[PDB]
Amino acid sequence: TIFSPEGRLYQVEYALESISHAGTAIGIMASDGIVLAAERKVTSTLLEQDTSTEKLYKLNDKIAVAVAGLTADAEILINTARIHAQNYLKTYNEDIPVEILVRRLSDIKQGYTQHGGLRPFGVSFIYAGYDDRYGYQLYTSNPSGNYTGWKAISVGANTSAAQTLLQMDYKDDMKVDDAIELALKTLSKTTDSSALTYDRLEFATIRKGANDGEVYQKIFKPQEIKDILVKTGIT
Amino acid sequence: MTDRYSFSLTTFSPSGKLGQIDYALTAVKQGVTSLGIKATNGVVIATEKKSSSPLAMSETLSKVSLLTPDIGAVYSGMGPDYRVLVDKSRKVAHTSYKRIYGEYPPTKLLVSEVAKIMQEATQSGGVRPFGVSLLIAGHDEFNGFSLYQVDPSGSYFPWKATAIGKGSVAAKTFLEKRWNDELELEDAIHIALLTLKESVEGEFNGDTIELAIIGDENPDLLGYTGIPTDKGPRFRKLTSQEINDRLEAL
Amino acid sequence: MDIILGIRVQDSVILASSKAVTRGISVLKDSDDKTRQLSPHTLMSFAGEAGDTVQFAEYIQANIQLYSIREDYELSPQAVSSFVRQELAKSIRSRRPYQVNVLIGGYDKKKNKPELYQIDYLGTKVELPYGAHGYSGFYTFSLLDHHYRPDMTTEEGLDLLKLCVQELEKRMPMDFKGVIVKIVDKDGIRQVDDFQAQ
Amino acid sequence: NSVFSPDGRNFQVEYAVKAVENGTTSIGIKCNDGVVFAVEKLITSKLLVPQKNVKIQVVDRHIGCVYSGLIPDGRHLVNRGREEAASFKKLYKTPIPIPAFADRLGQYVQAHTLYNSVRPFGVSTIFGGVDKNGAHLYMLEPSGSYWGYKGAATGKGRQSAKAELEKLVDHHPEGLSAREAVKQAAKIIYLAHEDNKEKDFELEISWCSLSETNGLHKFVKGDLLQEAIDFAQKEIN
Amino acid sequence: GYDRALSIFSPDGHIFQVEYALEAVKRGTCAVGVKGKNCVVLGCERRSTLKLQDTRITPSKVSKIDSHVVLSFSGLNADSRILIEKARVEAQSHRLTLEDPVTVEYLTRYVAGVQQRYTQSGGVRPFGVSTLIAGFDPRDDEPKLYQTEPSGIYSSWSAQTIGRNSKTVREFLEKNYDRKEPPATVEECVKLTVRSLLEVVQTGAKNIEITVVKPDSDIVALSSEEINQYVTQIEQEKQEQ
Amino acid sequence: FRNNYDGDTVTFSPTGRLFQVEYALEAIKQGSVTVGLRSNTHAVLVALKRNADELSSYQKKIIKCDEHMGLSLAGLAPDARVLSNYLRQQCNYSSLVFNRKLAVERAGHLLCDKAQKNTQSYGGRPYGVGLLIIGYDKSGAHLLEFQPSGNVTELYGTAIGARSQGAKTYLERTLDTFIKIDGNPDELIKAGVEAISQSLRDESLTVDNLSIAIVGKDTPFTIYDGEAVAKYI
Amino acid sequence: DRGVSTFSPEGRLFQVEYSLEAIKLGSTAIGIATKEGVVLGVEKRATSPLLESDSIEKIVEIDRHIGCAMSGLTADARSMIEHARTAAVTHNLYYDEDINVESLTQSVCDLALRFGEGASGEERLMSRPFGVALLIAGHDADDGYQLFHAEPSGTFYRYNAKAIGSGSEGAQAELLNEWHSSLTLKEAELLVLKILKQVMEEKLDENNAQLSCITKQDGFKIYDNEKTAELIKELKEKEAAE
Amino acid sequence: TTTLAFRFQGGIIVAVDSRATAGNWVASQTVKKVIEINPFLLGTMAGGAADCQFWETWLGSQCRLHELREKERISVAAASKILSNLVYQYKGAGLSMGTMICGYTRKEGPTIYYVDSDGTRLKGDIFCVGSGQTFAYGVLDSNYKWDLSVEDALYLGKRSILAAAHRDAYSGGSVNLYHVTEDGWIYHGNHDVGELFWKVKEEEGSFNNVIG
Ligand SMILES: Cc1ccccc1CNC(=O)[C@H](CCc1ccccc1)NC(=O)[C@@H](NC(=O)c1ccc(OCc2ccccc2)cc1)[C@@H](C)O
Ligand SMILES: [Mg+2]
Ligand SMILES: [Mg+2]
Repeated sequence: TIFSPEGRLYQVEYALESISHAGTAIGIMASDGIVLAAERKVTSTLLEQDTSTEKLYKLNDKIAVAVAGLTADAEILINTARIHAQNYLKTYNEDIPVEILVRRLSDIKQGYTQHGGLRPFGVSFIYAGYDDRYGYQLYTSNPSGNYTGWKAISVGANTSAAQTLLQMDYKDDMKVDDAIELALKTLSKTTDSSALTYDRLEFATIRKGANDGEVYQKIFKPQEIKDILVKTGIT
Repeated sequence: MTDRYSFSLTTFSPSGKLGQIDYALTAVKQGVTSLGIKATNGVVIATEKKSSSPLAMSETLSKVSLLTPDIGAVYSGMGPDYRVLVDKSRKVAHTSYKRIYGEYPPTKLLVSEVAKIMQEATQSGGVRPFGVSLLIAGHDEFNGFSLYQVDPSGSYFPWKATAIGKGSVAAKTFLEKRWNDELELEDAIHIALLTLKESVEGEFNGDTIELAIIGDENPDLLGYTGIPTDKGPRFRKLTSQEINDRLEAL
Repeated sequence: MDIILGIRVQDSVILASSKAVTRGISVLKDSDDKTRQLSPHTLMSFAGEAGDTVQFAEYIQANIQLYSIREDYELSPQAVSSFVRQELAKSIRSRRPYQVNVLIGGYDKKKNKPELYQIDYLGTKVELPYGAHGYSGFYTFSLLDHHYRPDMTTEEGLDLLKLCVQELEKRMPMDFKGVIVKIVDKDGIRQVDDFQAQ
Repeated sequence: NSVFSPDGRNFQVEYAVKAVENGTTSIGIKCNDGVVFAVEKLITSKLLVPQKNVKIQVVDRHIGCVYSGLIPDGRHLVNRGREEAASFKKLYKTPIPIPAFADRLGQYVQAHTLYNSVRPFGVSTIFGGVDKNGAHLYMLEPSGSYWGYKGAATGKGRQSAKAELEKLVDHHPEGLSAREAVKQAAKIIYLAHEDNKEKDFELEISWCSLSETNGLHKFVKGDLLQEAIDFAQKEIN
Repeated sequence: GYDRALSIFSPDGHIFQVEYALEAVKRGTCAVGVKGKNCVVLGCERRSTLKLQDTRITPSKVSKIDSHVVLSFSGLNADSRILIEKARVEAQSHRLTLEDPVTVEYLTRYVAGVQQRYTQSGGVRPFGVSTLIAGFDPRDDEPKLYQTEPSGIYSSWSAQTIGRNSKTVREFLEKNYDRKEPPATVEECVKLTVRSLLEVVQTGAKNIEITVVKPDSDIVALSSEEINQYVTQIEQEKQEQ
Repeated sequence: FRNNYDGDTVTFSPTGRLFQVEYALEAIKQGSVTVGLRSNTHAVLVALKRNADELSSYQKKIIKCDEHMGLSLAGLAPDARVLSNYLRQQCNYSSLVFNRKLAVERAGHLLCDKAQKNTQSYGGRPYGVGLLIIGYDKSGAHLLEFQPSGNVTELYGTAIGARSQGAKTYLERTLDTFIKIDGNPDELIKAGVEAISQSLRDESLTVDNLSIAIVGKDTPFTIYDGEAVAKYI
Repeated sequence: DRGVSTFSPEGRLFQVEYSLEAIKLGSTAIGIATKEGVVLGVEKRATSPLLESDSIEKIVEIDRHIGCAMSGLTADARSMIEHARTAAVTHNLYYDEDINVESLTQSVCDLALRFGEGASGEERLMSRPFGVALLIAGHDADDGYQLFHAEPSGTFYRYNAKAIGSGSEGAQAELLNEWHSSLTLKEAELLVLKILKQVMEEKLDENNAQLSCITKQDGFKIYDNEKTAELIKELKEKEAAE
Repeated sequence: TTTLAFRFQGGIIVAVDSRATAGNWVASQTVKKVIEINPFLLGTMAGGAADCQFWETWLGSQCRLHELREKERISVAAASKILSNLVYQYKGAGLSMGTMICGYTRKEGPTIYYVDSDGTRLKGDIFCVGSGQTFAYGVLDSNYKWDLSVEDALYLGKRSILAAAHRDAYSGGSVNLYHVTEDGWIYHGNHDVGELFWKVKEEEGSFNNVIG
């Protein structure tokens, strides 16, 4: 919590240092949907893929997060975020506006930064949500409790390299299908693995409910990731 | 009277490490090997009963523990930390689930509760992390069979098969070689026994090995008849004798 | 007993509220505005026990205004009414429960529809074409069952309201010194300053 | 304090003991139907009012306490000893047995070696009295440790006092009466003063005897005190 | 349950943690406030580093505390949210109890109090934030501008700036602000604000953001196109000699 | 031996010493001298008040606790205030509940026990003030000396503060004479005033310098300052 | 770094001592007690010409009969002033009279003691000592006009004249010479204004220095700029003529 | 008790009686039912003496505190709301007080607030409070004009309390008169009903219910 001569928060800095070793997570926002892609931490053949969800979590029916850092810390925070959404729904009979939920999570993080002499949460979040005020949104929050809005962003390892690439190929008028390609291309380029294969990936979208007028979250099954990986020509 | 260390004893270091969590993991390394293997119709968790004395009675110390009628646990690391985690885990299955929904928690949820208890020992004031890694195997109606590893940091991961503790690197290799998705439970118990023989120094028999399964419902273990929709525990500790039968065909 | 009426016409919601404040054998006031604006397009009227009435209203007003500034946004009439219900629901099982009944009239800019909510002190909420609290409803509900149309203009709504105030003036045993009338629509809240002899 | 050293010791408690050794010498003697407590009072100056700086303390009506080391710590123990004796009497009606009372102090003193927010007590206390089944004498160190004693000494003249104490036990295995042990207490306190002979002293004695005080704790004063001072004066030369 | 003191006195008389809180402000994006004759203008820089942002949803540095008062800050962005929330609550509470919106001085005094309080309480650190609070008292046309710092010190300024390179822009404002002559209107006051940021920003694109407060709850932000016209006009007009 | 052993009051030095308490004792030696003494009928406090400038008032050194009791201070003054208020309450408590004037000895015991808890609690310093307490109770005149260590001793006379060793040696010598000064308030004060003089490398003790307090057989505890001490200079 | 209330081997409280050094860094404040009033004066010391100086509150009213001047970390003084005001108004509620100046000072000093965490024997609601000294000036019927110097050590002294702040060392020696028991209120006003001008870093005008007094009759007043200016003419003319 | 305050062309008239009762016992005839909070603020008292006396004196302290904190006199609206809110904290504990807070500020103009122990707080031009209120109201209402002179208004005030003191068993003693202006309260004296009744009967030819 204490300040340094420089006016930096040691523990926050070191928590951010920790995160830059976590598998990269990418978020890209398009006009008709949002993409969340993330790379799993160097796994094993024996790891159960079908019953695993380490980097992507559903918050309510209209919001999700991609995680970078200590999962166990992230689960603590996810759970409170889930409750906050339900409290708001119960108070107002309306789904929580995306920003309000992000601010609240961020404020819990700020608190561990200012009082109590507990360590901060070693977690960075990318929030992907839709509400009827701002449409599709993308936010980022780190252990400092700061949060910012984006059109495309990454957290974890190689954000530096991944950001430059996204800056290059991102165009405001993108469809979701174009953003899917961009996210996978970007992960492929920046990976410290050889091939970027399905079993090293978590993937999700927020679209316009196939054919409806409603908003739908698809958390890709492993098989779906393998198909969408051949499609975009990385086999 | 009153704690002085109301601050976190696990802090971030200049490089981003959480020392105490690292050092607890080093404790898990020093501990006796334990493992889990998932089959099509069950899970097996196994470990070695490493004894403090030949004058000790090793039957009085269970390393394998029933958590709920369908969930069981084993560990590597510091025994006493395990013991108290098991107590809290059993309680939490009641307080946070059965007393609410009238049924036992599914595996992932209980694992999640255990993870939370360990996560907290990593953040709270004036405590060290737990010096254990657990393997939690179980069954529930809607998820089928599962095996989870839980680490001192609070992290859990689902496994088809895995080993923790002393010979874990070699044993994990020996499992990647042998595991497939057509395995019957009997095949898995057989593999568990083979994998454990590389780890065991001394005698290898039903007295020195501890082995439990999450298999089928055991109505003879229920204690009452009459209610037809209650069929019994799926958790079952194999006996000394039962182990030896699978060692003469090993 | 305090008259509190609301009628929802096609493009607006109209609130009418008695002007008297009576303690004992004395009418202390004949110009009491039993209303609080919660936001530019939401109005709430109230009746109940002596002190809790204004205290509740102003507390809700502070909260909705806080929200607006935090979010730079106006909460839908439906969200404000849900907030109000929950506050009353918590209150009924508290140590000393707020004894206030309310009408919430709002124009919902995102749907372009007027909305009327009747909520009593228990936290019983219901959306209505027209509503009332206290004894006045024992007269006005039947009148409006007869005279009300879903497509009425604001002006027709004011005639229908005048018809309601006439019935109460004739048949209610108490002198409530006429009403203050307020209209909530897309262009906000405005008061009809002439009604007492309009 | 909550810190074990590499070889199992508690350096803080060990240092606490050096404070005790630094203190005045006090003793206790178990006669055949009671107990005698005596203490050396260093006279810093003639300005100190004689007889009026009482060190020996009573707990309940039947227990005496004497201690060496940081006096304030001893008073802190006796306060707690009193609360603990009231509490016992309240629930159980009977005044507290001496071994029961011993353990109460024992546990309380031990508690102060469990936490880093606390320092061990800087005293050893010699205490005892008469209960339902006889006389008891106890000594309790800074660590919480306590045992039953026939005779006990602590403080500066601890070593020479124990030497005298050991002799009495050998010559009189069959009893020592309350009236006798009072005399010998005075003697032993004179024979521990030899070390601190540069500064003057004053003698305090109390006893708790079934036949002499009817099992209550009483201060030895007047003619009885004077006679015991004479015995010690005559037997020093 | 943790109250171990972190902010304490140094041999030479300073409170080390507060002094370091000021260093956090020193490295925060620059912010500037200047008050005209019948308005106040607030300007803030956005860092060049990341330009793939979403400007619709990203929290902007100027905040409404109430309908007639605004707040900008420099230092830790997360810290500022705690002050802004508290300030907003206090504002509603003041209207509820006194039956009147807050004066700018009052709100400033309150925010400064929260800041001060965090410099002398066990187990909390001071706010790594300095604020500029600006607006008009109810039923008043005389413009107000105030500044707070982590110590809890506060004061009114004709014009002021905080954050990185505030030293340079303060220098610029000292020369260019005439107290007897304040800028006569919105247009010319905005221009001076943009000019002061131009001394430090060096593209000023949508990097410069402006907000204008006028009497009786009239607060408007400026879009990119409007600031553009100010930036272009400043650099063209100022070249030839 | 001196190294990491003066961190707090919760650490023993390898010698068995408590340095925080020993350092608190040093704040007394820093304080302005004060003298107390008694006979069978009266007890007297005499204190050298100290200014902090020539434009300042001399800061008060004598505090009344009850009608039959009061104290003088040397060391940290705010600590004297904390302690005297406690004593004021204990005296008050005894009057209200038991209709009983507090024995001066009991006031000793109470102050001692209060000091003690600050020699054992982590994150709390000891009291940094020495006190001399006088009173007339049901067994006569009494004088106590209070040390921050908790040690309270009943004396016929004593002195504490800077250069106090002078006054103490004089009082040790005068003993047999002042113990007998009975039924003469003014003689005992003059004996105490001259006793405080042995402790002056200072200056000549002026009418602002001097602070005298008295209590006895038929005199409530009363403080003398300014013009009213002139007749003892 | 060990504790916030540790004794040094000399027998002094570490943190208390340093808080006194923080006061030495503050602006100068001067008080002079006559028989016709007490004068409080301060150096404003704006940190820049853009700072609107009359927003510098370093002389505050406590009650009608009590005012104070501060010097040091001046934000620390907010809650001391609030406490003082509450004490005075509260005293008047309980007792329907004015609180004695000495009593009010003691109350402020009791507040200053409550640093640490909650020391054993009673509770400390504050983590460090205050970093600010106060000159409390007022009038009560018992002891007339009074000037007290309240230190974060919790001691207070009465003074005929007193200077605190960065200019304090020199300003005090000056007072030792100029102060006599006879001074009128107009004389005291000139002395505060003179001695401030001596120790200030800018040239003293009616903007960087503030004057106030407290008289039994008119209560406590902060002199406005127009009035101090006319006294700053008047001091210029008196010194240029000597 | 009877207390009244009304607004007119030339400010505010505050008038009260001075009788204290416990049951049917006349406890006192010379009681102060007006509190002078500050030079521009008045409070009236009806109901429980102690409740009023204690909480209106306290209100004075709270107002004074506002002056120090804000360097400005407290608005009537805010002064009334302090008392309003305090009383509300005590709702159902049995506080019994009828109260008017009357005064002047630049921003508000002359203002009257009625505040009772039910928590009711109302702004208005005319209030009568107390067991005699109806009696005062009868006289006051029937002779009230906005444009009454200062002299007339003071008398109408005076006369209305007399009306009430005569009819209500629990009112009487003396009338206490106040005028509140932009500059602002001025006391217009104490008027014992012992003399005032007979004087007013004579001069005005009213009170014909009374023999002799
Ligand atoms: C506005 C005001 C302000 C100042 C002066 C007068 C008034 C007008 N106002 C009254 O005169 C009222 C009318 C009665 C009234 C009382 C209360 C509410 C409404 C009306 N009288 C009192 O308050 C008198 N006391 C009493 O009446 C009592 C006070 C306490 C008692 O205590 C009894 C008790 C004690 C212990 C336990 C239980 C009961 C009994 C009578 C007092 C003039 O001595
Ligand atoms: Mg410990
Ligand atoms: Mg011994």
